[PDB]
Amino acid sequence: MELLDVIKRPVITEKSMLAMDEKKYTFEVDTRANKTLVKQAVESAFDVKVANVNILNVRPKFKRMGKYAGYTKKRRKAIVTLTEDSKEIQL
Amino acid sequence: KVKEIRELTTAEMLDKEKQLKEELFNLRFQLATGQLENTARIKEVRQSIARIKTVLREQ
Amino acid sequence: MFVKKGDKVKVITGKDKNKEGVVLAAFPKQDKVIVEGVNVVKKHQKPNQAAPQGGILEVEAPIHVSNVMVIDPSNGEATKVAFKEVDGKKVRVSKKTGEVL
RNA sequence: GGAGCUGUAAGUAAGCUAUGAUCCAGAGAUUUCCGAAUGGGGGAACCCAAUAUCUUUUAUAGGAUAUUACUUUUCAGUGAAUACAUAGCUGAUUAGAGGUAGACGCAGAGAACUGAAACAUCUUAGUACCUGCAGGAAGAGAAAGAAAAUUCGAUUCCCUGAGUAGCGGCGAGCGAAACGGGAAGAGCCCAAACCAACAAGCUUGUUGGGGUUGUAGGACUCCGAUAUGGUAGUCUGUUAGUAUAGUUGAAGGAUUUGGAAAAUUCCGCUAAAGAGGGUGAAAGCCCCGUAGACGAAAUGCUGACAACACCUAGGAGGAUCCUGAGUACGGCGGAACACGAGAAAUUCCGUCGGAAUCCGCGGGGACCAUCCCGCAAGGCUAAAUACUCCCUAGUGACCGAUAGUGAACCAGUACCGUGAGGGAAAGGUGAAAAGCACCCCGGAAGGGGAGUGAAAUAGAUCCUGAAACCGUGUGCCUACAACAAGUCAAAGCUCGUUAAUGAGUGAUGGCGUGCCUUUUGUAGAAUGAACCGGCGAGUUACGAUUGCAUGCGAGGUUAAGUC
RNA sequence: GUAUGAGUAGCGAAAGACAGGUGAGAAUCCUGUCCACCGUAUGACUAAGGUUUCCUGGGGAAGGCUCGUCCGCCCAGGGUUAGUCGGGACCUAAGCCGAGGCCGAUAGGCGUAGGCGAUGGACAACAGGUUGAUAUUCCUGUACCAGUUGUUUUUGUUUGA
RNA sequence: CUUCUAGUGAGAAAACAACUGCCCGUACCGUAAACCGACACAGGUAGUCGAGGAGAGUAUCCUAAGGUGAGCGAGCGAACU
Ligand SMILES: [K+]
Ligand SMILES: [K+]
Ligand SMILES: [K+]
Ligand SMILES: [K+]
Ligand SMILES: [K+]
Ligand SMILES: [K+]
Ligand SMILES: [K+]
Ligand SMILES: [K+]
Ligand SMILES: [K+]
Ligand SMILES: [K+]
Ligand SMILES: [K+]
Ligand SMILES: [K+]
Ligand SMILES: [K+]
Ligand SMILES: [K+]
Ligand SMILES: [K+]
Ligand SMILES: [K+]
Ligand SMILES: [K+]
Ligand SMILES: [K+]
Ligand SMILES: [K+]
Ligand SMILES: [K+]
Ligand SMILES: [K+]
Ligand SMILES: [K+]
Ligand SMILES: [K+]
Ligand SMILES: [K+]
Ligand SMILES: [K+]
Ligand SMILES: [K+]
Ligand SMILES: [K+]
Ligand SMILES: [K+]
Ligand SMILES: [K+]
Ligand SMILES: [Mg+2]
Ligand SMILES: [Mg+2]
Ligand SMILES: [Mg+2]
Ligand SMILES: [Mg+2]
Ligand SMILES: [Mg+2]
Ligand SMILES: [Mg+2]
Ligand SMILES: [Mg+2]
Ligand SMILES: [Mg+2]
Ligand SMILES: [Mg+2]
Ligand SMILES: [Mg+2]
Ligand SMILES: [Mg+2]
Ligand SMILES: [Mg+2]
Ligand SMILES: [Mg+2]
Ligand SMILES: [Mg+2]
Ligand SMILES: [Mg+2]
Ligand SMILES: [Mg+2]
Ligand SMILES: [Mg+2]
Ligand SMILES: [Mg+2]
Ligand SMILES: [Mg+2]
Ligand SMILES: [Mg+2]
Ligand SMILES: [Mg+2]
Ligand SMILES: [Mg+2]
Ligand SMILES: [Mg+2]
Ligand SMILES: [Mg+2]
Ligand SMILES: [Mg+2]
Ligand SMILES: [Mg+2]
Ligand SMILES: [Mg+2]
Ligand SMILES: [Mg+2]
Ligand SMILES: [Mg+2]
Ligand SMILES: [Mg+2]
Ligand SMILES: [Mg+2]
Ligand SMILES: [Mg+2]
Ligand SMILES: [Mg+2]
Ligand SMILES: [Mg+2]
Ligand SMILES: [Mg+2]
Repeated sequence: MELLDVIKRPVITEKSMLAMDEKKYTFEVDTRANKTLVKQAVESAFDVKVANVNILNVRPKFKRMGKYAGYTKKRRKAIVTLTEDSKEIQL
Repeated sequence: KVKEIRELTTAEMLDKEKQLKEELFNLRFQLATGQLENTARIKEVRQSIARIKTVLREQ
Repeated sequence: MFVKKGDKVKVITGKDKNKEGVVLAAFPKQDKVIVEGVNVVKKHQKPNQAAPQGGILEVEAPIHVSNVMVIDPSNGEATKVAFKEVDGKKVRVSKKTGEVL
C-alpha cells in the first residue's frame, strides 16, 4: 500500500493526549500495516524520528440503531514514540 | 479536471497524483480534528486521483 | 415535468383555485411543485431552528403538478404546453397562442 | 435528457449543476480478501514462504511487483537398475478441475411403504434417492426396416388404432405396435478393394488419391465429360432489420354540494387516441400515457448480398478383387422388448464356443421349405419435441394480509438445534405533517386546554374498530330460598316504539334433566367443546354409465393439425 | 385474543441495625458505625468458554421475581501497547491430509514420499512505579537473546584461518 | 543442541559505539448473576496459591489477609406440613 495510505487519522482522547505529553502519538492505521511499515510512514510524513511503535488491534464494537444492529468497523491503533532530539508532530 | 489531466504528461501526472495523495492525507487529519470546513473537498480529491489513474491506464 | 422552476402558473384545482404565482421549487420525483402564496400551512415549530419563539410559521406546501397550468406570459392566460423545436432548440409553446415558453 | 442534484432517510454540514449536473442506455477502466483456490499451510475470508526486479535504511529488519499447485496433451533436454534403451527428473507447451436452474436429456446404480383386501411371483417401479456425462435442447435418425391392399421408403413428436392384440399366482393388475391422419422434413461421410509417394524389412506402416452400396455397389477395364448443381461452412465483408436509452403525440370552461370536483347542472371540443394509471371523491379533453408518427453514437442478434471455402459427374463390361470377425450366431446365466421362459422370435449384458462371405448373409414372432423385403457387425446429421433459473411486454369469472410465495414489512431474517435441519410474527394517520407552537397538573409518563385539520372518539398502539373480556351510571327485581336457569300464566313498577290487541323488569304459580358424538338404550357418573373471532372437510382431470336438455336422425360426429 | 382458578400458588438455602446524604419519590442507592457470614473459601491467580458484560458520564421505558435515585440493563464517549509472556515465522505423538501409487459399478476407499497436528520437547527480563479503565506490554532502573553498520584490536588469506 | 569429517572458503574473531527485531492474543467475568444448565437457576466447571490456635491433617470449631450480608419485606407467633 502507499505510505500515505498507511496512516489513516490521529486519535484524540484523554489517553492519547496524556501520551502526547510524553511525546508519543496515536494513529489509526490500515489494518494490514505492521509496525515497521507504520514507522516508515510516520517518518516520511512528518520528518520526525521514531523511537518505537506499539501496535494493537481494536475489535469491532457492537452497536444498534432502532431495529437494526451491527458492528463498528475494526480498527488498528498504533502508538508511536518519537526519539528525544526530534521534532514534535503538530496536529 | 479530465481535460487538464489529458494535457499533462506521464511524469507530470504521477507527480500530480502524489500531491493529491498528500493533500488527501492532510484532509483526513483535519477532518479527524475539527480543522476541516469544506468536507466535500475530500471526495473531490479522491475523484481527481481516480481520474488520473484512469487516464494513466488508458495511455 | 412540464412545469419548471420560476414559471408563472395558475392553480386550476384545490382550495387556491384561480390563484397565480411563481414556482418556488420543483420536485420531479414526487411530481409536485411549490407556488408562492399558494397552499399555505400553519406549522407549530419548536424554537430549535434558530427561531427563539418557535411560533406558528406560515409556509407554502407542495401541490401536485397536475393541479397547475403555465401562464402564457404574452397573454397572461393559462394554457397547455406543446413542444416545438425552434432554431434547433427544443422549447415549450403555448397551445393557445403559439408563444414560446 | 434538459434542471435540478448529493439513495434508502429525515436532519444538519459542505457542495455540484446551462462549460449541461443528477438521471437513462452502449462500450471500457478499476475490481481488496475467501472461495475450484492452484507457492506452502490452514479451524474460509488468516498465517508463512522461494525465485527475480524494484523500493526504505548507513546497514539488517521493512514494503511492491511478477512467477511458483495437480493432472492431461505436445515438444526439448537430462536420465537409473542396465549395454543400448526405457522409467524417472527438469523445462516449455496444451486443456481440465468448480458452480449451476430444486427444470428439461442420456446413462450407471437402484428401494420401501403401498396394491394383490394376508403374502413370496407380480405391483408400487426402473419410480424416489445417489452418481456420471451433457446440450440448449438432448436422445433417435438415413432400413440386414414396415409389410404382404401391393406396396411404402431415415428419425422424432401429436391424433387414431385401443384399453384392442396380448402379458398376468390367467390373480391384482400391466398393456402394445403396424396401417391411417397430421407437425416437420435432408441427407451425408468413412473401412475395404485399387492407385501414387514416402519410410523400413517381395510386405508394411504413413501420407494423398480412390470409393461408399441391395432395381447390389465399387474396384478393375473400356469408352466421354472436364461441366452441372448443391451446402447442415467462414467472428470475410457490404447491406437491411431488430434488441438494448428515447422524441412527438388531439380535445373544457363555467354552475351546485364540498375542505378538495374528476361528482351534479349547462353549454362545448377531440378521437387512427373512450387501454390504463395518477391527480384533495367517480376525468376521453388536468398529468403520465394510449392511437399514430419518429429516433441510435456504441454493442449484440437475425436476414439477405457478395467473397472465400467445401461437396457435386455419364455410359458399357464382368475375368478377377473389395464390401466392417473373435464379429454374427449357439450353450449357459441375467436383462430389455406390453410379452413374468413361455411355443417364443427381435434387442442387450457376462462367460464359453464360434460362421459364411454375392451361387453370400439377415429378417418376415419356435422351426423348415418356397416367396417377399432388406444388406449388420463403422461414423455424422437441422426441423417438428421437452423444460424455464433468468430478461422484456402482457394476460387472469386467480389471492387480497390467518389469503397469496415461508417471506407485500431489511425472510430463509429473528428464534430453535452440536449439526444436518426446522423456521415465525409483523401492511393501512391524513389530501397534505399541516405530526398538536404556547399555557396548565405532573419528576416523567400521561392528560386538560389552546391550536392544525373536513374530521383528533384521524394524535402516530393512529382507516373502519365486531365478539369474548373488563368497568362506570341506573329503570325494574333480589337477603325463608333447593334454580339445565327456560317457557307458559301473571300483579306491580318503569318507559313510550318500524303504532303494533307496544317495550323493559318482574313478585308469584304450572311444566321442565344442556348441545354434540356414539349407542339396543345417554340428563348421563360414556365422548368432545374454557370463552370469543377467524381459518378448517365430497374437488378437479380423464374415462364408464344413467336421467334430463339441445341439434341432427339410419344416421351422428369429428381428433390431431392449419388460419 | 381474553377469561376461570385468583389477587390465589410462588417471589429460588443465610443477619442485619440505625444515623446522615442523595433525590419528585428510599427497607432496597451512597457514606459512616456496630453486628453478622465464608476463610483448602464465599479469598488470590489462571485455562476453557463467554465476547464488551471492563472504565467514565448520563437514564429509569422495558429486563431485575418487591423497590429502585441503582445494575452484568438502556444511552454517549472511552479502554486491551511485547524481540523476552502464550501462539506463529521451531520440533514432533495420537490422529488427519496425501504427488505418484494400489483397489474399486459411479461416487470413491486405502496408502508411500511429504506434510499437518500439542495436551508434550525446545526457547532471550526482572523489580518497582504509573491510569478511571492496560501492563514481565507503558514509564524508571538494571539485563539478556538474534542480527546489521562502523571504529579499534588481533590473524588468514588457497603448505589455507 | 554438541561433535566429526565431506564440502565451502578470503576473510575471520574480540572489545567498543550506535542501531534493527515481524504477525496473533493481551479489556472484563472466570467453584460464576458474565461459562454449561431456556432464568441474575441450591446443579456441573481442568490447573496454581491457599495463613493462625488446638490438631496427624487441606478434618473439625473460631479466626487472619481478603471477601460477603444472598434483589421482596413488616407483623402475628393458630391448625396442619
Ligand atoms: K482451499
Ligand atoms: K428450472
Ligand atoms: K414388496
Ligand atoms: K390389504
Ligand atoms: K443429436
Ligand atoms: K386404450
Ligand atoms: K390375487
Ligand atoms: K472422394
Ligand atoms: K389534477
Ligand atoms: K383518468
Ligand atoms: K446494429
Ligand atoms: K425372448
Ligand atoms: K421382417
Ligand atoms: K426387410
Ligand atoms: K377517523
Ligand atoms: K348493568
Ligand atoms: K318459572
Ligand atoms: K371414561
Ligand atoms: K390466565
Ligand atoms: K382470575
Ligand atoms: K445510575
Ligand atoms: K511471543
Ligand atoms: K504447549
Ligand atoms: K492485559
Ligand atoms: K499447630
Ligand atoms: K486451617
Ligand atoms: K433486596
Ligand atoms: K398469625
Ligand atoms: K402440626
Ligand atoms: Mg501486540
Ligand atoms: Mg452527456
Ligand atoms: Mg492459496
Ligand atoms: Mg397387501
Ligand atoms: Mg452450451
Ligand atoms: Mg397529450
Ligand atoms: Mg363534465
Ligand atoms: Mg419384461
Ligand atoms: Mg452369449
Ligand atoms: Mg436372429
Ligand atoms: Mg429388393
Ligand atoms: Mg434436433
Ligand atoms: Mg403470510
Ligand atoms: Mg384485515
Ligand atoms: Mg407464513
Ligand atoms: Mg368515531
Ligand atoms: Mg382506529
Ligand atoms: Mg321457613
Ligand atoms: Mg323474601
Ligand atoms: Mg353400551
Ligand atoms: Mg372436556
Ligand atoms: Mg383457593
Ligand atoms: Mg432470594
Ligand atoms: Mg473445610
Ligand atoms: Mg460496570
Ligand atoms: Mg454507570
Ligand atoms: Mg420493578
Ligand atoms: Mg513459545
Ligand atoms: Mg489417505
Ligand atoms: Mg491421486
Ligand atoms: Mg522462554
Ligand atoms: Mg484490571
Ligand atoms: Mg487482565
Ligand atoms: Mg449458580
Ligand atoms: Mg465464622
